Amino acid sequence: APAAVDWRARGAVTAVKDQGQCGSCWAFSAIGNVECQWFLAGHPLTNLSEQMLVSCDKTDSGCSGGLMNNAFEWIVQENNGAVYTEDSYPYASGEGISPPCTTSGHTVGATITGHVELPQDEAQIAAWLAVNGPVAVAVDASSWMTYTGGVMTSCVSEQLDHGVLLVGYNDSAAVPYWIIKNSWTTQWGEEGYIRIAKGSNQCLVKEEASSAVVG
Ligand SMILES: *[C@@H](C(=O)O)[C@H](O)C(=O)N[C@@H](CCc1ccccc1)C(=O)NCCC(C)C
Repeated sequence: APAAVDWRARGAVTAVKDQGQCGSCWAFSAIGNVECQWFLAGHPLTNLSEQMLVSCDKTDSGCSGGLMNNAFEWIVQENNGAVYTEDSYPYASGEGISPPCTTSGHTVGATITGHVELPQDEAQIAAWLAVNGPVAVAVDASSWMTYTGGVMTSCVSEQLDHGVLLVGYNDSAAVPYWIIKNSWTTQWGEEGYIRIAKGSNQCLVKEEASSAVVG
């Protein structure tokens, strides 16, 4: 609802995780979005498995990268809409390799039916996020190793290289900003989060926005 929305303050977001040495940002962005969308559909907030995607999603490339839209379609088209709990399939790719996929011995924590791709417009993305919840986005995170806190008012915006999760915004602050959940532990940034200015396509935030649809 227009002025400021923060889904972390509405019990809709899990704790910050760690991707380690694996190039699995795509899986953390897709699962973080599913966890939020599952809660907002009237279910308890449950931690879900990124490892399920890194090891079993063959339409993406494990620790060499992927795309959240291919991950969402693999869940629906190849895994019968199932997303396992993180406890039944823990992260095992922190050293930079993805072990072979195991198709059993896991528990279904959530299900989805599809996904939507959102417009390349920050005002339109804020409007959808305000009502339907957190959105998976891709950014140029090349300048993010120097982020120590506060609102980043200028960001290098040349090439998308990192998938993250948009969890809110604040249009009433001195400079309007986006609130983003990252997967580089709570020791990075603002306890694992980053605020970037909103309205000028900082870090190319409006280019690849999408979300799973559950129901
Ligand atoms: C992100 C990471 O920091 O771990 C990881 O390198 C990654 O998945 N990068 C992809 C490119 C950036 C991006 C992410 C999500 C959506 C759009 C762009 C990546 O290399 N994609 C590979 C595509 C597959 C099909 C080979």
